[PDB]
Amino acid sequence: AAQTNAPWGLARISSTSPGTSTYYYDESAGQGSCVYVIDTGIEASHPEFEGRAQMVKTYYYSSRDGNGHGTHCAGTVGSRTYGVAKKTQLFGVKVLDDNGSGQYSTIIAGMDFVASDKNNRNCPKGVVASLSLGGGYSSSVNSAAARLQSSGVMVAVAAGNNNADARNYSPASEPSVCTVGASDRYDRRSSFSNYGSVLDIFGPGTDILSTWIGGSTRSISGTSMATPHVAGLAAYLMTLGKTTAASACRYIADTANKGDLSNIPFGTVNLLAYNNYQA
Repeated sequence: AAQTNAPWGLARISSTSPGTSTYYYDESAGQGSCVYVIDTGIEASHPEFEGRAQMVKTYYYSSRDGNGHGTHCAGTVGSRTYGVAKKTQLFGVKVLDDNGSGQYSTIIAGMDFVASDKNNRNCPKGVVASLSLGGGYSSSVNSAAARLQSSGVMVAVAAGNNNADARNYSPASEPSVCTVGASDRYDRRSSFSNYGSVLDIFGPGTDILSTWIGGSTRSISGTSMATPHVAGLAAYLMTLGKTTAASACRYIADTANKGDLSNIPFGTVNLLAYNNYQA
């Protein structure tokens, strides 16, 4: 399948080269997979989600996304126009308030929630969790992400936006999950992207167009935007039977575009998420 005039990041993940604008992907499109977006919520009524999004948990007075960040990330996973996996099921878990903040204890509870809640959902092709969030190093936060991964969920986490080594941030620094840095449309490391040995992969993160609240769209930047590209890619590949939740991060690294990014520090992987789709 071909989507013309796609967001540059979608085009990038199905291309051997930067500078194109058509997204190519197998029409299965993540059907039968599930992606949890652990964030500020999802505006599930947005036409771009086509009924495939729902809120399953909140820790606040509402499950509404009063911020936009979670809706934007969910749109990159699975919206019809802005999403990687355009037929996945999206599940929202609101661990962040409408200012985008959340206590680590709430974030931990949300991760343990997903590990259990997937047993209440139909996801025959597999389960992914996207965590476009983080803070300072916490062994408890990392352990929660490790448990979620161990339970059979492909966990993708943002590396962080500090232009620093991700070893000092959580859940970015948990080794067993998929830690995602950000790149721009010219295949440069995004100026804000964290780096380091713990990164597994880069995805598009500068000037990413996606859904926003109020039934709108906008373009924003962050490792928060790169992470859902990888989460959606995992769901897409799992639907295709190419990999499993336990091995999808490694498979994405194995099949990535290699050596194409600039300003990657010595010791950080030079790997850009790629679906290897041959139309």
